[PDB]
Amino acid sequence: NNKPLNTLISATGLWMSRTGTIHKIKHHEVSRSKIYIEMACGDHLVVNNSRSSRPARALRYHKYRKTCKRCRVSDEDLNKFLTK
RNA sequence: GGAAACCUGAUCAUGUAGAUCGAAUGGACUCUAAAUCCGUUCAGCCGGGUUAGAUUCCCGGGGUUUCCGC
Ligand SMILES: [Zn+2]
Repeated sequence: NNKPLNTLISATGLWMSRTGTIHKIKHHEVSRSKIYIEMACGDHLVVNNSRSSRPARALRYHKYRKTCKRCRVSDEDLNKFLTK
């Protein structure tokens, strides 16, 4: 709740993209105001460590459109995302 | 010094999962090419409020533009 994006990812261990797709985070590291994230499916992204970004809002949702196939998100992980 | 408008890839929009463009990446296709297409990924400048719920509304900071100032 109004927390930086690194806190939300570090808590859930998951990510939700602009399309509502859930990915499992394999690695993430902070540097200055930036975050470098590697998903289990292989994607690499670099985002701002903001309290107001779309990913920060999306992690604060209790909805999702689909899960990443290659990330193999478990029903347990999905449940832990739905029940923050 | 003060006032108003806007906000960081671009343009626009916006209290109830923003959109279009652009870029990165994989694939299809192709001649291991071009063109074309598809999948995946990328946002709210910062800090507090209000709210069931905030990029959106309020206050403050910062930046830009414009206007009014000894
Ligand atoms: Zn994934």
